[PDB]
Amino acid sequence: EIMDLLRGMDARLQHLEQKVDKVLAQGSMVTQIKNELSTVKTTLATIEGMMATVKIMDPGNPTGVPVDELRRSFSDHVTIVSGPG
Amino acid sequence: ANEIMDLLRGMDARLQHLEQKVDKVLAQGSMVTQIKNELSTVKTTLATIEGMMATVKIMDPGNPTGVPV
Amino acid sequence: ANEIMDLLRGMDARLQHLEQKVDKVLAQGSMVTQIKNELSTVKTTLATIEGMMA
Amino acid sequence: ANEIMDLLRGMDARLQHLEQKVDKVLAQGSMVTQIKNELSTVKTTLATIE
Amino acid sequence: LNEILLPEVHLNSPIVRYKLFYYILHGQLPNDLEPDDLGPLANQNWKAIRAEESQVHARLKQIRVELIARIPSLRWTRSQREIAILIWPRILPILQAYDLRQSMQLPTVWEKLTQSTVNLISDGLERVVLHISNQLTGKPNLFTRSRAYSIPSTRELSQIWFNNEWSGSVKTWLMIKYRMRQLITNQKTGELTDLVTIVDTRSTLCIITPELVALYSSEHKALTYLTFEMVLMVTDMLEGRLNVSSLCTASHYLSPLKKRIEVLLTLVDDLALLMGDKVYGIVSSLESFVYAQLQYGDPVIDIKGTFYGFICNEILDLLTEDNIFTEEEANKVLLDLTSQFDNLSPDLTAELLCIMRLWGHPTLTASQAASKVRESMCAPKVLDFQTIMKTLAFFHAILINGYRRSHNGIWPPTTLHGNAPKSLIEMRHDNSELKYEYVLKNWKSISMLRIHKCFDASPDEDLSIFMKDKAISCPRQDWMGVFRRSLIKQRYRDANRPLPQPFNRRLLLNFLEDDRFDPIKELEYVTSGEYLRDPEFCASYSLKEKEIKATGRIFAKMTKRMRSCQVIAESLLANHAGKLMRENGVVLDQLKLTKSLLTMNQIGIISEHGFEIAACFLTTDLTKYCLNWRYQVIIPFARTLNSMYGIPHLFEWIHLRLMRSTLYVGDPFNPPSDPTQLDLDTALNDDIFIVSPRGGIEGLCQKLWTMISISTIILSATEANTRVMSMVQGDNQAIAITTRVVRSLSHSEKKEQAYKASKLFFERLRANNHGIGHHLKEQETILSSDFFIYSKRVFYKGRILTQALKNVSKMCLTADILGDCSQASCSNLATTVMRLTENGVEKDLCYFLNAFMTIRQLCYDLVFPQTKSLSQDITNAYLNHPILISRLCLLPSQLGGLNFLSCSRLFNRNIGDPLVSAIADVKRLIKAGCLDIWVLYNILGRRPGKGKWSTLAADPYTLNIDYLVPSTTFLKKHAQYTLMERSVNPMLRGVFSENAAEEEEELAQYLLDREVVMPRVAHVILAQSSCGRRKQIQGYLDSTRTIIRYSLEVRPLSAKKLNTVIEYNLLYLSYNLEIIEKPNIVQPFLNAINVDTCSIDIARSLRKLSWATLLNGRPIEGLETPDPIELVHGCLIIGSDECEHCSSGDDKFTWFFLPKGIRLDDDPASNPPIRVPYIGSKTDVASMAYIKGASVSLKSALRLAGVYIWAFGDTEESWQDAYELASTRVNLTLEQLQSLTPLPTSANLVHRKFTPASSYAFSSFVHISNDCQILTDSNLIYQQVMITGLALIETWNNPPINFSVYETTLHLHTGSSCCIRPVESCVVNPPLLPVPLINVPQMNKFVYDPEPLS
Ligand SMILES: [Zn+2]
Ligand SMILES: [Zn+2]
Repeated sequence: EIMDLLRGMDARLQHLEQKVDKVLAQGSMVTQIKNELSTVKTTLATIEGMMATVKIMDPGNPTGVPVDELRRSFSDHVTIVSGPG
Repeated sequence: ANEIMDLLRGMDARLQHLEQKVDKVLAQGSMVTQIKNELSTVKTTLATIEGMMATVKIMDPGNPTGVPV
Repeated sequence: ANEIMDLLRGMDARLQHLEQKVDKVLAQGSMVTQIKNELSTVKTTLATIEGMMA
Repeated sequence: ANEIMDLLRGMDARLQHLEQKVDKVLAQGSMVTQIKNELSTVKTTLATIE
Repeated sequence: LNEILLPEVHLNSPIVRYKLFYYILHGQLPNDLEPDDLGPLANQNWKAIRAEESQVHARLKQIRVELIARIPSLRWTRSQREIAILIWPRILPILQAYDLRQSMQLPTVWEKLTQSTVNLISDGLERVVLHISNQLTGKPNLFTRSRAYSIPSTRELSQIWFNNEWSGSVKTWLMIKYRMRQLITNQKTGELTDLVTIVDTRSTLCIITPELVALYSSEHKALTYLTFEMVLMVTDMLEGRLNVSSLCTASHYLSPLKKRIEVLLTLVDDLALLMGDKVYGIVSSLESFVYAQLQYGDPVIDIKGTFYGFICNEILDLLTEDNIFTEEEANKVLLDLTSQFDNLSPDLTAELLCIMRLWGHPTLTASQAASKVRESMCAPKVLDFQTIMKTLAFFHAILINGYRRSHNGIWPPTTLHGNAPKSLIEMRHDNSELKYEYVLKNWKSISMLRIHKCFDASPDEDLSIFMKDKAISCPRQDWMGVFRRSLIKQRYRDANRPLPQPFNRRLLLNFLEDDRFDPIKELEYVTSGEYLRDPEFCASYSLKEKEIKATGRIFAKMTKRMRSCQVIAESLLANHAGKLMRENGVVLDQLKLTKSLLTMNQIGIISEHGFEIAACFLTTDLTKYCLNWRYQVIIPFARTLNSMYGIPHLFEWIHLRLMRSTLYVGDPFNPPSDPTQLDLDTALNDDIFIVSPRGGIEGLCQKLWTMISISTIILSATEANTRVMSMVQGDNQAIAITTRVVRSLSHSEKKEQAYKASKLFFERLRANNHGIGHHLKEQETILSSDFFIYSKRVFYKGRILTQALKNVSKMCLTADILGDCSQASCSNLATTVMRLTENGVEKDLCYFLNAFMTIRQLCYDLVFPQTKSLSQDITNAYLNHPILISRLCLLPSQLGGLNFLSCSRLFNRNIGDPLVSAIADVKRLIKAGCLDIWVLYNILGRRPGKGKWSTLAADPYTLNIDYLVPSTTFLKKHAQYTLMERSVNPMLRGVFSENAAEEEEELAQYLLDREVVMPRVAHVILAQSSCGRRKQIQGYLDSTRTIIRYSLEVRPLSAKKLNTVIEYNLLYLSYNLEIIEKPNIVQPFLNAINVDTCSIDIARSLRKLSWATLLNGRPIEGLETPDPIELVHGCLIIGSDECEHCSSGDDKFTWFFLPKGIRLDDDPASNPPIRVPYIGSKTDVASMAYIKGASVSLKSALRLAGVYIWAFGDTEESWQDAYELASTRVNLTLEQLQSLTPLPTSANLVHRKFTPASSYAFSSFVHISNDCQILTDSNLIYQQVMITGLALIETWNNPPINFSVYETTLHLHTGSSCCIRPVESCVVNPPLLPVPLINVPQMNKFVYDPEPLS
């Protein structure tokens, strides 16, 4: 019995040792993401910043082209969500 | 006999090692704490950006905008 | 025999510790799945704005 | 004693079980790759805007 | 019929240059017009045009032949003649030359009659004023303290009005206008004969036709042609010039201005001859320069002279654009112009706003007007998203804070965006006020928050909006129907297309004539998207009258459906969303409005009696923003308003439709220059076309624009961390920048610190308004440490300056209203005289002026008869006896005269009972000597007129004396009745009833044929009944000239009526002949009434005798109210004086105190503390239960029910007479009505733009105390007493006086007086009649509500 007591205690042990090994790497992948996501956070800043400073221009009709030609817009009220929704 | 007690001796010591290994395994978790907390911001800024771009498309004079409900 | 029983009692303790520590590993699993679910939303909305942008 | 012999059996089984779920822990790696690809695509897409 | 539908008396239409060009080219009249001047008219085939309009060419050829005959040199071509042909803006410096003095006798007879009539009462008017002064102050110098100089009596006023400059010119142009209007009437009626008039005065040859007048002066050798509109324009201007110059000559307050004004006129007149149509630009600069001059006197160095210098640089630019004047000449002219504005008091400088309309108006061309709106619109405009989101975030914050403070302190239904932080979530959950400090930060969550449906607004909420006439444009096709047929006939002849169908339909008529009209379906024009696909849509502008600035010279008209949607949207915004913000202090109630304005202007005036508060005021003009509004800057606000109202797409309409339609300026005499462009879609952005306007239109969607500007103002205030109180209104906003300074600091340093604090807010506001895309220039923004501008009136150091000359400039000799009765004109003159009293001019002068001008009007109407009468017996009896004219003009209107201004009206605006005040005034005149006591006896003994039970109840305080109702009001009523009987609209289904008049009579008999007759309660109950609601709905109709014309056309007046309308003035004079001619034999007991008898007693007796036929001796109760002057026996205590009343028994008085050392326009520390004066107290219930959301039909029922009980009785029969009456407008049961009815105790019985009652100069330092008085009639009496005391203190120190070297006290004792009496009412009264069969509109929602309670 005592043999049984110890013989398999060890095999699993090995297995658990093995699993542990596997567990180790995962954590590295982890630190890497942490840093990858930190870089992503820095990048998000510039984009949002630039979008904040944006120019919206209404071309208007300086040319004076007939409205017939100027009619290039949907005449259908369309439902699109904004902000919340 | 005496060997067995020793075998157990090692048995326990090794078990005590698992502990050590397990520890580092655990600590790694903290890194997570931060990732979750931060991801929060990532989401806040992302959404704001989403609203911005969405609004600009809505602004387009050419296509009429319908509001749900 | 008494010393052996003490040792025996001790590992029990050690076991307990193994149990308590690994449980926390399970705990770490909670967020990792949750944040995993979170990030999922992100990958979605990201592509969502993609078309709008183009 | 013989009691403890059986005792660890349960606790090691727990180990076994713990080792059962742990294996699932690995799947996260799948996501990690997906989110890495997703931010690479966002940077490439912000490049357009810029 | 043509004798009612007369040509206009004054200017109500824009001056069209091409109309004059058409009339002079049509007859080949001599001219030196260059080819470019004619514009499109030069290419017209004028031979074909002359072939048609044969009568018009006959007349024009005749006048041309006569010009050639009298002056041969006009034949000479190439301008080799010395005669110069000039147009309107160039005839300015010569109009005095045209005299026509000889060969014209009517103006002379008019002047002599007015002189003779005035000479018989001037002495009496002076005695009246003296007696008023003695009985209101105890001293005889109440009105003469400021001037004592010269005290102008009525005789002096008439002399200086008839002997001033412009007097001969005014008489000449009045004769010209009279002749021309006779000619227009004759041409309409189709006489075809003698329609040319040739006065042929020496050195002034004038030929008049129904179309135009040729005037030639030999002294200057100048000939001009004037159309009818321009003739009305010239005569109105010249009357304004006469009035301003006279008033300046008379009033010692406006004396220093006189010479200056004259100089200014001359200079601009000469400038006109050099410039022409552009000189008005200089005039439009002067209206700004006045403010600059005020800004020249501010303590702050950095803000002194900026506006002055900039306006001077603009005037130089204007003088040097055409190179008429070199730089040296331009500088002189500028110096001459400015020297007239210097060395004047602040209100005299502000008084110079009268001269804007003293030089007339520019001749308008459609192309030039279209150019300005084409440059403003259709132009690229940059906008900043952030600025737009930040202002949307503050918009949402204000809307959330507005739903709260209302709706029981809870947030509106709102969904929070994914960014909203934990803090905003908590705030939503706890329904807490959003701090603007919070809102400034986190804007990325305060915006992006949907205020889901919050209001249950219905398009049919208000009925008054649908029944107001608005101009409607013709469909897109047939859009040239506006132009004259002659001009476009040829163009369409070469196009092989049919002639357009002319458009005349009106919006009100089209609504009224619709079998099926549902506002929920009318809005489906906009909600469903049909407005974008509708090919018959067309919007067009039309030139605006009485405008001298390029912007605002055109107003727009749209199609019927799109106008209906616009009015529904505006009503929806005003009813629900607009109430939710108050950051702006503008309110519908004028009293609180001026209270808020006065507090704003007195923010920084703190005295000595630590930190003090300082104010810097910033006024910006908002005229050009309407054209600068773009879709991007209104889309999110429109998108949240739509959510809040539940509609998917109602707003955002103005811009969306305008991008896709070509607008144009519609003038009948201004056709398109190119005869090949005959469709609107293809039009180019030139001439009169505006292709794809991207901006909004004036008035349209104004609520949303004001809402956004309020949001931007709050945003800028929060950014700069400065407290302000905006006053945003349409076209002008005022902001009172508030800061905290050191109390011990010097006044100049205090304002310097205030300006330094205001600089940051001004910069932020400029940046914010630029972000939403409306650039702010130096013209629009005016920064002062002393004053701001609201509703064209300035608020200078705790005062509103006078600007009385502007009011006197619009005082002419006839009212435009169709009837043209003498009563109407005299009422208009009286109203302008009241405005003059309120605007600082001497009250004695105002009273004499009112008497003089009422005399002047009647004499003018007698000697210039509008309609020819076969029998001239009445007009001869009046012309040959000026005593009759004086007696009738001095007689109060309520007694049958034309004196619509009472002595009490000089002091207090609120009157109460007009017949008590009228009796007081007639007593005064009798005791002075103006009128005789036999006139009063005749009025008492006058035979009762033709009155019905409805006539006593509809208008209480009125006698049963015929012809007190002007023909005008009759015409309005006839138009309203004709249109409603013709109305077929579903909303107006049950409103009209053929039995309306007899139902009114029966209900009025029910309420009044009782033991005691109480006309006030009858009026309230009628107006609250179903029949009264129907009358109110019928009265909502506009009753405009065009509407009156339509009504007379489709429903012709009968022959007798036609005559009684035509000869109303003659019948009125004949009716009054019985009381103002000789002492008539009267009943004897009338010897009891004396001039010493209290007015109230005489009023009671007169009402008892006048309605004797109706009431059979029963007395009238509930009407009489003491006259304000006769109730108070004042006494002014100066120095060692003491009050006689107080010292002799009397103990009831209203104490007024004015301190010593008040020097206006000086350091606020020196003068005593300032405060908002008593400007009046409006209506201010604890019913057994407060029903909220009660319909208009329910609150009405509970007030009727209530007043019946407080008045007729508290019994159960009395109750069965209130439940039935309320049942005509509600479906409540007896128990619910009884319990929901408010308290039937002390029923107020109250029932029925920016004009301040006074300058509030010395009234802001006064102390009031009614501690020695008893104290809802008594409340009104004591409020009137306080207002009278305030007016007395103000008139003691007239605007000429700017200092108080002594402390004054007024006691104004009201006790010891005849007028005060005990009040007894609420006695039980049976109905003495069965309940009339009241036909009720059960289905109609606006009259009856089937479910008034949930
Ligand atoms: Zn006294
Ligand atoms: Zn009295």
